[PDB]
Amino acid sequence: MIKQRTLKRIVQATGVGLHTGKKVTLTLRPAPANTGVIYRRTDLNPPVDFPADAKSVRDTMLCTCLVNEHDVRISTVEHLNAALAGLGIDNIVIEVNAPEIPIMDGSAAPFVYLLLDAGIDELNCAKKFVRIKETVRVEDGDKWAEFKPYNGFSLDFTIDFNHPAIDSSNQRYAMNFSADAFMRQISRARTFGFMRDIEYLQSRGLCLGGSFDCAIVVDDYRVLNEDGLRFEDEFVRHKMLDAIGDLFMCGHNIIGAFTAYKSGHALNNKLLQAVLAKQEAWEYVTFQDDAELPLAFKAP
Ligand SMILES: C[C@@H](O)[C@H](NC(=O)c1ccc(C#CC#Cc2ccc(N)cc2)cc1)C(=O)NO
Ligand SMILES: [Zn+2]
Repeated sequence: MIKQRTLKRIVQATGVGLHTGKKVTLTLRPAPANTGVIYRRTDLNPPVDFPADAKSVRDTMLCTCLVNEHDVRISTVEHLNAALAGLGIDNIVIEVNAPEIPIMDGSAAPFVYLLLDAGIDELNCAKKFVRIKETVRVEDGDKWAEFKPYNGFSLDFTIDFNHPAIDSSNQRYAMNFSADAFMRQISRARTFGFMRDIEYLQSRGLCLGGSFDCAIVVDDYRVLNEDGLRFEDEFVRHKMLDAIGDLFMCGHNIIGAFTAYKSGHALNNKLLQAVLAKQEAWEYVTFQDDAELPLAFKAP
């Protein structure tokens, strides 16, 4: 039987929050079967839980956030969420003593190492996958995202960049998901932003944790970071990282074919909710036989 996974041990790390510019302490904790992914703010007292749920997502100006019944938020969850998906973590409690997850280097890679530190513990309970049964498509102008039936997990992402620093040769990325493929091809791709916009935000007391150490920054013409890009197509790779984090907001790995054009957080979430809302368009599947498990979802 393919089993659910959690952490072996409690681990913690520290890093600046993109919004506040303050030091945030991140604590990752093991959790029992079926409890899922729970984000928790411990700056608030009493602390507040935010179960990762498609319906609870909001696409904020910076990154994304989860909200509770009272519109209290926890922000910047998507990069860590992508790492959870990558390593197949099903149940976990994620605590921060702040309103946001630390931005780290702008990618998911630092969370990969943190999760490795915590170890993977298999629980005696079947891991549930969301298998796509019908083609489901959502749109927003010329933008669209869709899921199609497919025995595995593929992502086909096209971005509609018009910036001098992004060549047409790097407008699209497509991959067969797997823990190894996520870790090596995707996890190190950093988020990015436009310097003038960031300047404005900081002039308004926002995005205070922003720095060259946590993002690719371009002006009108070029990448400003001294060392340049980690990949020639780092921008689109990060947008796929973001797609993986968005889709994992349901707390389950998906068996299907993901394809999107000019998609973002809002549209990715719109697709996720559209699929889950349509009873006929999907079903939970488990694998009592480990052999039946598709290639993409094998352990690292
Ligand atoms: C790409 C988007 O989808 C989205 N990214 C963000 O919204 C985002 C917003 C701002 C920054 C930044 C910065 C900075 C700085 C800086 C550099 C140098 C100096 N001297 C001073 C400040 C980075 C990402 C995302 O990835 N969601 O998952
Ligand atoms: Zn991102």
